[PDB]
Amino acid sequence: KSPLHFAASYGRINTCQRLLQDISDTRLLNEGDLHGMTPLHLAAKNGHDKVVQLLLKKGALFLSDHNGWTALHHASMGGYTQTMKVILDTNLKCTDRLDEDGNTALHFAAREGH
Amino acid sequence: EMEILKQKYRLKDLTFLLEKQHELIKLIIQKMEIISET
Repeated sequence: KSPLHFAASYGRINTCQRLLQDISDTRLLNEGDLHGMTPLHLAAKNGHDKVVQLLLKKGALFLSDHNGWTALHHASMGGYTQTMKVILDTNLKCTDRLDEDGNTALHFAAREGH
Repeated sequence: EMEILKQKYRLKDLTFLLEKQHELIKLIIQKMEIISET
């Protein structure tokens, strides 16, 4: 629940390895925050790559939160190139998605000047 | 000109140090024994 959001939000790899050993449990990862943010977006925002790749190996399905932002969008704000390369090599269909107004991942990367 | 130039290099060194320190603190959270307040 909330501890999962906290731990995945700050790169606690060992705790993640511990508390998502339930393969049949799927709905908890696809949960939402008050803003609907999914752990993927949190780890992309807070500078962490191992956790997001571990969740991706589970098949995170690339959820989209409010304001239309996605995992690549949040990863862009912060210039963490490693998460970009580990999230782009899986699929090229995750670059042209669009947020609530029309900005893409490139828009935000240019905005933050990385 | 050379004084502003010196200030620019000192500020570049300061921001490099602060970036390293921020990465270090992120290292601090990513391995923590958060149990009492977990």
